[PDB]
Amino acid sequence: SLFKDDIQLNEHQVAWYSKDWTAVQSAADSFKEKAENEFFEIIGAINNKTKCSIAQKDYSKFMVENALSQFPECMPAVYAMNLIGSGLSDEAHFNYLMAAVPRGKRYGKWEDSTEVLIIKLLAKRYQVNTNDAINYKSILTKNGKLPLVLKELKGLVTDDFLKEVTKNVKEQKQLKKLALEW
Amino acid sequence: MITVNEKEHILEQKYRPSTIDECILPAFDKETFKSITSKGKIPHIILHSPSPGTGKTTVAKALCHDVNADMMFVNGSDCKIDFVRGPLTNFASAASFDGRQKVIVIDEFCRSGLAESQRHLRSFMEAYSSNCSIIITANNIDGIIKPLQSRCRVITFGQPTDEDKIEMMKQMIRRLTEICKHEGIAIADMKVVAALVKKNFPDFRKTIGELDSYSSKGVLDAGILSLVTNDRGAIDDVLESLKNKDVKQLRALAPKYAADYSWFVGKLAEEIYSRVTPQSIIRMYEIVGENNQYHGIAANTELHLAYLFIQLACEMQWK
Amino acid sequence: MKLSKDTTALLKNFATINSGIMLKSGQFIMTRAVNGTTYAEANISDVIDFDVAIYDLNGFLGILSLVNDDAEISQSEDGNIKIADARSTIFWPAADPSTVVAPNKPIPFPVASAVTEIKAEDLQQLLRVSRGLQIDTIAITVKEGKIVINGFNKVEDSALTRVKYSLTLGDYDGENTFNFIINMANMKMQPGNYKLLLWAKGKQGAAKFEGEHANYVVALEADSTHDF
Amino acid sequence: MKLSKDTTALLKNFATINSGIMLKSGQFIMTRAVNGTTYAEANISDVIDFDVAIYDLNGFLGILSLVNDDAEISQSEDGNIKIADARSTIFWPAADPSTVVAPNKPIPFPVASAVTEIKAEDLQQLLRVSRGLQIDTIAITVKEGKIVINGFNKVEDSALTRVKYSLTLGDYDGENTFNFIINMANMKMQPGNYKLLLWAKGKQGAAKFEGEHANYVVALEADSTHDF
Amino acid sequence: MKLSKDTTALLKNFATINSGIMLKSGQFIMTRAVNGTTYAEANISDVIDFDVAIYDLNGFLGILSLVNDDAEISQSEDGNIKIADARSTIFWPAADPSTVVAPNKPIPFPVASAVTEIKAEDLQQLLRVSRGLQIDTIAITVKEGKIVINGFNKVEDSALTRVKYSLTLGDYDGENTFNFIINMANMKMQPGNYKLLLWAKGKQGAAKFEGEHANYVVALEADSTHDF
DNA sequence: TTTTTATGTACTCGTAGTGTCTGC
DNA sequence: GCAGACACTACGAGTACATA
Ligand SMILES: Nc1ncnc2c1ncn2[C@@H]1O[C@H](COP(=O)(O)OP(=O)(O)O)[C@@H](O)[C@H]1O
Ligand SMILES: [Mg+2]
Repeated sequence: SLFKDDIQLNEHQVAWYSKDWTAVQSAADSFKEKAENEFFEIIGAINNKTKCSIAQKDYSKFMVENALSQFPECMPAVYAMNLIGSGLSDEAHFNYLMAAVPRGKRYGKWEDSTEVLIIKLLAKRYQVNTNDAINYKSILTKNGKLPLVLKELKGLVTDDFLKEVTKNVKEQKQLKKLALEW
Repeated sequence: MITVNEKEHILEQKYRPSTIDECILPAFDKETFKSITSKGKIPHIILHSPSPGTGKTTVAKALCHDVNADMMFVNGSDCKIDFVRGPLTNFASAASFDGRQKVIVIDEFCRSGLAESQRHLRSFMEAYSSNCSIIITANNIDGIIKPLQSRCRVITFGQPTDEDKIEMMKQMIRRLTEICKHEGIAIADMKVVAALVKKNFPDFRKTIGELDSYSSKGVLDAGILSLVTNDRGAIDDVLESLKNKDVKQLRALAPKYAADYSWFVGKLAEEIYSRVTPQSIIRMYEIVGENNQYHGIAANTELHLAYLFIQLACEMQWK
Repeated sequence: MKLSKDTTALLKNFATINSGIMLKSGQFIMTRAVNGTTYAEANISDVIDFDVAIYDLNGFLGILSLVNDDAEISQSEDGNIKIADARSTIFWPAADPSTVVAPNKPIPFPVASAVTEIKAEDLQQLLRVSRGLQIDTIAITVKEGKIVINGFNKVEDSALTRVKYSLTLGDYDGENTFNFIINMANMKMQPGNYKLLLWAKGKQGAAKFEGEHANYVVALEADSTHDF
Repeated sequence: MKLSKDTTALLKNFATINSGIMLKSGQFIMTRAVNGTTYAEANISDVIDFDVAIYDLNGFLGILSLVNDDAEISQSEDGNIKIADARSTIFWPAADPSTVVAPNKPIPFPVASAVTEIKAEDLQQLLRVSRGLQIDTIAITVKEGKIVINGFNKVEDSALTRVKYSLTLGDYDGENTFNFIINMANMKMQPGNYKLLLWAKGKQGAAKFEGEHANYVVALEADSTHDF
Repeated sequence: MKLSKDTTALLKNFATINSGIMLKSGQFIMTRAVNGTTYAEANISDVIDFDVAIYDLNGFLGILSLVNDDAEISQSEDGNIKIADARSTIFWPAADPSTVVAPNKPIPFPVASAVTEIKAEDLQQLLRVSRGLQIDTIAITVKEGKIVINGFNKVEDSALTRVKYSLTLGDYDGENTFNFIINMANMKMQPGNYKLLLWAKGKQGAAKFEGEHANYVVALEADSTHDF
């Protein structure tokens, strides 16, 4: 047993002093801090006139433009970078948007799950597009039992299909959501 | 008087300092190292500076040599997970019959996908830190996970105060003098070495190398001075002709860069961003980015590049 | 001090307990399990000249298996481990004492709160099916007067309430009933059944062996039903 | 023109040195690693009748392990390598010799600065202990008047200070003191008794292993210190 | 219905052709490739009771690889497939028969335009040589009376110019000249003996492999030529 | 005061399953 | 007469990159 009144080394020492590496793996995970990442704060520097100095930060014209796509006052420069900003340097992209966005004071933010599984499930079945799939459901909600076609498609709801739309934790409350359809 | 590694031939490492007192650091940092060596045991230290060649790996080795430590030097890129659990633990748990402090230098540790090995190192520092210590030398400090900086003593290199910079450059001007004394290089003009140290400062590896490249004559006459002060070019002729609105030279420089259009347009945007006024920064990236957008659509690429030159000359308010 | 095959086999077995059992001068060997949940002790044929710490015993014996059996193992001139062979000389590094955990004291066996036994050739046949039919935690209890062993797969049985394999071994002369529930990940015996000696106190409760070669101890489990 | 299984066994060894090989007609074969690290030469029992360069010698023999040993090899009119079997035939493409880094002429090894003589089982034990002690670089030097080999763990040893092995080999009748370092990765010779020839002049150096049919020139390490 | 070892291995083979399979009452199982290039059929010893369609045949066999051989595969009272073990019980969701592309049309092979037989070790050597020689297409023609299989590198060799392997399979009797090219990719038969049946007339054709248990009908590449 | 969208490509690392070789 | 253990491959993960 435990030698009672001896000093117990920390769990790192316990795992490390044992060639049991699965516990050492648990020891390293204790410092993961992946929830404590960074992400942007360059947009805030764009509309605040702050020394961003991106270089190593993850720059995405896809994203950085689409964030200013919500604010219509920043849209003239976003419309330009959409036009001619293709093939323009990342460092140049932030530098153009520096003197291009008006004032700063970074602001707020920027179609549901149980519908979007049916829409994407009808789309793959009949090999149609989103637009066509969306209309299919809307007409099927009105007519010859959409509940019937839900059962026709209970077999091809794989976890690869599911997790592809909303990973998080829903694709398990959605996996066995459309289970009860018989 | 300078430590030489008489098997090196490469200058930039033949005269790599051996001790802290041979290193050129800011006075507080240099004092903080001499005190860390005086206290016997090395703490967990992260030496970092984004500008390379400031003294990181030298000081890391100088601390191990001053203390006379059983140093395990490792290339941080080969410091994978099976390494931290492998030869790292085997060394940390070795018997220190010698009494010298076991210290592991992980050179160039900041890396992309070494995350699992990086957190393992943190958890490793709760077990075997009783025995050994770890010196980290990195360029990007962020490439290092936050738990390590939380534990390690982070000493930022290459960020000196003004008074610290002045004394450091003066020390370096004396170093390159003692290099030229020991290598066989004649210092005909002392303003060469001063401009050598000053032009490329914080990188001490690069300025020693530049002395090697300018030692091709064996003497540092004022001609070599005119070389070091010659601010080179890249595309200095186009920037010059754009500020002067010289339509003749823009007309003759467009066939010069129509060959490598995509590089030149990118290099031109980089250079004008510094030389042009802020209200012109808007029109600059719009004129260039549009010209590059239609690159290849334009039938004559040379004339299209002259079009960029004329468009910039008329629209750029210069500094 | 050459090590024989009996010593190396017990050392190999003691390696399954601690990652690197440090040994002391004499002929007594002991290994507290990394944390403090299993113990082993044994006397063996070969004399120990020096008390050293070992780091990775399994590789150390693996290095020993490359030289002759009568390789004179000495303590190296620099304080490590010299394995003198015919032409070669392997220098196995000595370990730091603070980097491995050994028994601070060879654990005194308390007065047995209960005494029993297993068999003679059932251990080999007992642990064979025990590992085969995926059962973790094992129990020891009195039934029909006799004390028997019968565990449950705590995986598909987090609440301990099943049955898998019984073993009748002998009757229990005592007049009190209990049930201890040792974790499987703690037992690892050499061939040949030994003597099983039980013990229990308030919020403690070990359980150990006595053997022709070694004595093996295990741990308590808080939620164990004690009668003593 | 069939290849005996000892000749191919020697060929699969040469493939460790260089991923390809350029072999001309005759009984003599050779190869050198691209990084000028190792060089092997050997005369063998079979006879090659035609010059051929093989871009992937490893895959060639791995495919040649799929036809019967009586397979008749030849230069097909399909200008490659014809592997005639009892029923099947393999047309392995001959490669442009310019794409195979090979010694254009056999390396005439200079007069040895020091001569010793490793035994096959001594070499065998040296490889077994290296895989157990993570021995990556070894040094052959003088110890109390005898030529010995000492392995280290350059990863943990760095400066190469802590000795981890000592295969006492022959005796040294000269007066010179040398410390030749070889990288274990460049020990691409197959097991077998070898007469070890050492040479080093200034900042140069190489080691040669004379075999009962196969010779090997392995390169010394940057830190090799000698007084020749 | 009980699934034995030989039948699950067949289903493990039929899974490679189609990600799932549709099987109706009887002992005849059949699947076709989604694009329609490889058709496989098999009469088996295990008899299945109901009609079922499995979309994830690969995952179905993986989940079955935990239940004992007594595995009771039954239909659920609602419709799914429950797997009864000696102890545990699993529930697998069945899929609609139109989700799995079924062959549905087991029209018999016509008259064999050419007939030979390939051994088990001959198919073995073809698949093992191609693994080492990167052979992606094989063509079955006649050479000097006996018919052979030639393997090429369609990517490294546009119009199948240079052979890389040739396997003879007996002699041809009639006075016909042809060259049926089969893609090695869409050739998914399991190891064993196969009486090779070759049918082709005009611009259509196919290759049928008659195994001792199952049949594989693959398609011939368009480049194939014949004078039938 | 916010936190994500598609396709295709190339590389590294870790681990885990599979393959070829060897014992006092 | 096979196991062991190194040796090899495949794959999930994570990463960085260039496009529209
Ligand atoms: N603070 C310094 N003092 C003197 N020499 C230096 C200093 N920093 C760099 N050097 C020169 O650069 C080389 C060492 O570069 P180092 O600082 O170790 O690389 P890094 O800084 O990229 O880790 C040495 O040869 C030395 O001559
Ligand atoms: Mg460095």
